[PDB]
Amino acid sequence: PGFDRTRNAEIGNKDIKFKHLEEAFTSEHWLVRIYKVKAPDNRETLDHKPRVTNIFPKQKYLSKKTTKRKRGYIKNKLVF
Amino acid sequence: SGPRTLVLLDNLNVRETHSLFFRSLKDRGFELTFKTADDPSLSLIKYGEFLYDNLIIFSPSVEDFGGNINVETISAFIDGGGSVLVAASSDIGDPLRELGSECGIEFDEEKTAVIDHHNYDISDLGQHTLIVADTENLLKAPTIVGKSSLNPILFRGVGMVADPDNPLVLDILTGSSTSYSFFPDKPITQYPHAVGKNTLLIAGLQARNNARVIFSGSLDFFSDSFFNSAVQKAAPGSQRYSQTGNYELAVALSRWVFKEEGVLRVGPVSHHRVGETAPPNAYTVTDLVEYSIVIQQLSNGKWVPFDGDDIQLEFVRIDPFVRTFLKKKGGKYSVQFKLPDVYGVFQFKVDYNRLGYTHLYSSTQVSVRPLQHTQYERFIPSAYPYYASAFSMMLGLFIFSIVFLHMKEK
Repeated sequence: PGFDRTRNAEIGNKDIKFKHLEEAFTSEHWLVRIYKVKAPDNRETLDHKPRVTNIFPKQKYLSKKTTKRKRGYIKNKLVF
Repeated sequence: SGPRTLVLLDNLNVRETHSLFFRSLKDRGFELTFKTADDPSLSLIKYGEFLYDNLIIFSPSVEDFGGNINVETISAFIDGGGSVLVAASSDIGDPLRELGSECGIEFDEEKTAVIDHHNYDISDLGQHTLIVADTENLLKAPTIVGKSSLNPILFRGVGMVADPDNPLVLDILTGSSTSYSFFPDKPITQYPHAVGKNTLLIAGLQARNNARVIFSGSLDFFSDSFFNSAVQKAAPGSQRYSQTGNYELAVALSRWVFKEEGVLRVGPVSHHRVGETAPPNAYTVTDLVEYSIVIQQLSNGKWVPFDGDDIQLEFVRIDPFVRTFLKKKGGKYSVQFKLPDVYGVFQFKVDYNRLGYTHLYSSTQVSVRPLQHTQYERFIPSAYPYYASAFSMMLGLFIFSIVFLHMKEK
């Protein structure tokens, strides 16, 4: 699947993703590739998942959403 | 930002018990639409339009918003130019925590509260969960929290923390000196999250696109009972105050987030040589240059000229060669100076960044070319010999000719 016709050797890193670049143009035989340098990060994010302790069970909720049933869930909602 | 606003309610009766805030908000001139957080007809973009210019979340304890309100959708909404306000009580729910983690502010656990044992109001449930925050530990920027003096405020919410070396985040209201955030029922085993004066109560963000976001961390801060209560710490001898001073702070916060109090705008810039009126192409080296910019501030509903004591101009190539203070004349900040000896492509960066104001940034590119071959100094006095010499020999040659061809032998 991945093969370099010059360096007759299969590439080791099949999947690569960019963080500050994006592909702008790529010629027909992939001879010349032009990338676009994006704008700086809109806002900073946390490097880690927010704090989760083991004192109370997490009990993560399940998606429960189709392309037909688009209705969310609220814990503190008065039932009818 | 436009006046249309969306309110995400929790039980649809919350509007009744938050009536005062919304009546004020409408009186300022916003169009409020109240929906329930789980509503199938709920959406922000429709064919890339952003049909709601402001967003307000007063629905803590949500796990999935109704419709296509993801957390990536609200993130794209903040990246588009909108301004959100989110309030969260002691039942957080996952997507509010995740929105906080997207902006850079980390909420605490879902069952935690800002517990303080020295600053609890008399009107408490015996858990000391209600926390009376003083007006001392505030941000001290009059664009955000208003000009007047405020009475001690009331708070009942989850304590968040923000990165100390974070350039974008703000801290509108930190906790007290002894307040800690941990489960009120369970004993303290781990190190509690945000244990001291780094407990944040109200925390704001001013993004790179100038999108104002406020995390309030307590819904009851905006309530109708806390606008009209009476506050006094339960420590003996403490004074009793008639009004909680919560209303003025809430109004100032609401005005800041929805682009009404502190806004700056950059008008037309103009550079030209001293004595001319049109910008030349390719200034020469060491040429008098005049730079003029107009900055406007949104006062009430109209744009007025800006006061602006400290505003700096940078003339950069890769790193600044000249930095000067712009000076006000007429209605524009204008400065005249000289171009340095180095030739190249130089650009003017006027970047005004302040605590509370918007981020102003205007950079214009200009090329400083060296002297032409005609603009070199000529007929200098120091070289009057050499000139002489050359011409002397010319004269000599001519004389020589008249004496070399018509010479008479003897």
